[PDB]
Amino acid sequence: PGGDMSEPVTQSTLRIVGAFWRLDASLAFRRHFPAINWNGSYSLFTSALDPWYRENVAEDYPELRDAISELLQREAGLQEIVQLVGPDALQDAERLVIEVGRIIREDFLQQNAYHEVDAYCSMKKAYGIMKMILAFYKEAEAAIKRGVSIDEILQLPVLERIGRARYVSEEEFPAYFEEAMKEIQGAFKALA
Amino acid sequence: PGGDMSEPVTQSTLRIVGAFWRLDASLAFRRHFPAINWNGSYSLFTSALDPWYRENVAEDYPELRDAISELLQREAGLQEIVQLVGPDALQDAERLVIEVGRIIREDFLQQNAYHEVDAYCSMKKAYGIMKMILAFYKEAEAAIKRGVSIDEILQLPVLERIGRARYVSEEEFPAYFEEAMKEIQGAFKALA
Amino acid sequence: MAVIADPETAQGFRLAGLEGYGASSAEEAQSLLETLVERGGYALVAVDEALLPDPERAVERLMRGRDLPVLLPIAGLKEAFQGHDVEGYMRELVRKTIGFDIKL
Amino acid sequence: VSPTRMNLLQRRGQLRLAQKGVDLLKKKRDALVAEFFGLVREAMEARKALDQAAKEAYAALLLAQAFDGPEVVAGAALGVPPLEGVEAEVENVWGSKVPRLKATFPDGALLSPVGTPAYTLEASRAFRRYAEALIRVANTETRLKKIGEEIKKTTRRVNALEQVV
Amino acid sequence: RLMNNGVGKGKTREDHKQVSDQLYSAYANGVDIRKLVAIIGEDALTENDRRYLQFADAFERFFINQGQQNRSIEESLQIAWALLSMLPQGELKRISKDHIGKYYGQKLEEIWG
Amino acid sequence: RLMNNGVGKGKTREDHKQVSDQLYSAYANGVDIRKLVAIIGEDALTENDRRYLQFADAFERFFINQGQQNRSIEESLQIAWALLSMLPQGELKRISKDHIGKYYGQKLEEIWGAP
Amino acid sequence: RLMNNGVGKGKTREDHKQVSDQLYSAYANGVDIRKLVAIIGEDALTENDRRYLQFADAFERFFINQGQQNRSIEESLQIAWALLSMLPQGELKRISKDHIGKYYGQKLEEI
Repeated sequence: PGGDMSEPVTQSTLRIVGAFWRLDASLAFRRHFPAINWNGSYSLFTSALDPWYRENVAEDYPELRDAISELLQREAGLQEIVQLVGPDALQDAERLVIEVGRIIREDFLQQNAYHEVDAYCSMKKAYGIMKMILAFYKEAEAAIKRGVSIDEILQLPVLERIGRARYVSEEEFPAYFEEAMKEIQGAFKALA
Repeated sequence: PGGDMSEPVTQSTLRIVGAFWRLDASLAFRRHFPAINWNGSYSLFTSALDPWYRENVAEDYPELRDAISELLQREAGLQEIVQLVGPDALQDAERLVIEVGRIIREDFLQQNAYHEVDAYCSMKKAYGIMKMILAFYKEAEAAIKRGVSIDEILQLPVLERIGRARYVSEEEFPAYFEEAMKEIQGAFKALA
Repeated sequence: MAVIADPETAQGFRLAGLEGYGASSAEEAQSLLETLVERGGYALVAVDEALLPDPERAVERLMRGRDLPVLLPIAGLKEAFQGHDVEGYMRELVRKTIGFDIKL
Repeated sequence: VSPTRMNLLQRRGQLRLAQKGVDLLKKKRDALVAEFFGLVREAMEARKALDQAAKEAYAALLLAQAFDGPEVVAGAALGVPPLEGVEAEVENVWGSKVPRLKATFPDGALLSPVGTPAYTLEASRAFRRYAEALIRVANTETRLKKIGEEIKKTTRRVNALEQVV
Repeated sequence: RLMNNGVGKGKTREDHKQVSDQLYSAYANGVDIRKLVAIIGEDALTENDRRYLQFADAFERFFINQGQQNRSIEESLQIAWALLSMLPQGELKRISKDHIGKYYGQKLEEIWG
Repeated sequence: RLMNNGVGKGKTREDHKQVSDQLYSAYANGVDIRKLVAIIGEDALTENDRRYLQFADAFERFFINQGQQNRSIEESLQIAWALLSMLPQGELKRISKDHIGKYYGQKLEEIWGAP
Repeated sequence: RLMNNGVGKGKTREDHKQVSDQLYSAYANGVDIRKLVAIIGEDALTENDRRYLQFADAFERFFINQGQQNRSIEESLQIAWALLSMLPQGELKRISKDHIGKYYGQKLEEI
């Protein structure tokens, strides 16, 4: 009642369930769906499900998931400073984290329920998307370590492939991902 | 609960007690004992108690007490500018008041409960220490106004005796006090 | 570049490739420095302290938004023999800057 | 604000962030003060060297106009062309870009390399070093005044928080 | 909630849904940038930030404020596209390429002066 | 709250209390610097600050994050001293000189030389 | 609220009401000048703001801070006139023009 997460039914439910998926209004206003609050949700089933993932998705699925979780947490930590000084006052090493958090948010988390192909997403598709986001981020951090400005990194046109990947069909996806990985590699090794 | 003086118990108490002795952990963190904060504390019995002081301690005890309170007040009202730039960057008068404030709160306020002589102190002993410090500060103010640097002053030998006056017994204190006053007088002539 | 100073030093500035001139008054200096900073093909102009101590009060209105021409007070012809009180200047500077008189 | 327990928690979190922002701003301002005082010393040093370099050029121009021809000096003035290659490099100072002067200043290839003037020939050399001292003083004082502006900015922000928010 | 039952092809127009949510995204951005200006001042902004600020303002003053006139749906979508054309074509990330190609680029002065 | 009455010689190794206090102070400083270095950048930090930064990082990666290991008290004090060895001697203003002479200088060997 | 009935001609001295109003108004802007100088620099100053800060301080130190003494109405009014007299005319745009000359002379020198 009243969006109040402290009423007795919600609390009585917290102490029983295994996972907890918290919806927030601010995302729903933005028309950004599913609108799952990341900071307030949890799950107690991950560690017990890791053998299944290693055997059925990919041998390093748990590590990719953990790296994405760590990046989201670090960006959440930076948001506190972004709020009091403005986002242009950060160093480039942190603007990069802010931008990759924005990318993770609007290119991986978001999902179109009325689209004909984005409605259902297999798990190897999610693996591929996570893998190429992390590859891009690692390369971009390396390139910042070499004096490249944060602005031309945001203009690299492989971000279009990354942001469009989720609209590719489940049978058309492996070829797309194999092309995109080497295109990402070339986005930085070729500039030198 | 968490140190908030606004709860009803504390408010109900402070309306009917006559004195508040504010112990504080930040002082015992920097090795100040007893850890009574001299800024938040207060009392309401001083005016009523003045006659007994004049007749049993000394005819000027109240004025020395107010003078020490005033030195501490000024030294407190000066700390922010000391935090901003540091002690060495200040004037000669501000340096002098910082030094004399340190001397007060390290040779008069501070008291060692386990020392078999500093565990207790009379009223006349405390009056003697206050008078010693006020005399020294008057001399030093005259000197730096005259043209001596605070550095000759900080290394004066009379300091290690004005700061050692706590651990003298209650019988050997009148003699120690009179000869220390004569020494304070002497070191000034060398400044004249 | 440009310097608003005594024409006898102005020729020396010309020897240093720097056009200079002057007429020994604050008002005329402020008048023609308007053109000088409008015809500001250089990045810095100098003015003695005796013409007017602070060029900011003068060019601040016309240099608004623009930063290239830096303006500073420079020793004068009296200082050519006497000198200057450097530390008093720095100290009255830090006074207004960090709020108080320090480093004493 | 709608009064709910959830709102109370949110506001308390806001208060905590406000205090933990105030202290961070304070640390930044302390670093700025350290940098500023480190600059003030070299600033007054450049001012010192400029003062001791102005006397030299002044004295060299003095007798060159009187004890040499009172006209050869103006002839040298009309002789040498002006200098304009004073293109500046924009410079980063704590999240801001300020001008830094890199005047090219050619000396040797100009007209009349050696010739007749007796004291003028060398008095023209002194104003070179006078200009260098000028540009050093300018380059240090622009940075000093910039850092000062940043300090007053941050203290304004700290006061804003601690007194209103 | 029932909005998706009655829009789209075979109904109002095929670009209705995507125009709607693109407007939502751009307006949300404008409002957040207002919240930032309230702290770091308008001069400190970038260029795309000023474009979003301008979008929010013109949106409020031309698309919301109609005042007793009766607008058909085509007029409404026309105004929406004229307002969307302020943003760079590469930022309309919720609209497809063809709808962009055949509706982008109208100016507000043309609909009315 | 009772910690002080259960440590020291005869109960544990006698450097326990001061090592505890020193670890606390170092971690606090590291966290504050880690926040500031986002708006200043590491290049504008003094040297002791970069020391504290690296210390806090290694602290939460070797001391806290221990996994399912069963550490004795001696292994824990070893790791604490090997972490404190990052800061320059003389910065450890809580500890007394005897213990600093006795245990300083070790480097991270065991936590990566063993599981 | 009931002040306007109890003061003035025949009840107190004649100038009481206008003196009180001008005193309030003069203390009002001194405080806000002190508020603006508190954040922006005191470099951006004018000639009369100095007058007003000085007035605010002498006010708080002589008019308000009366210690334990017992002041009759006449000498309170005299102290108030003394504190006003260190502001030029035209700044005293609230008092009428006859006693603005009748009482303006004496300055704070009497303590």
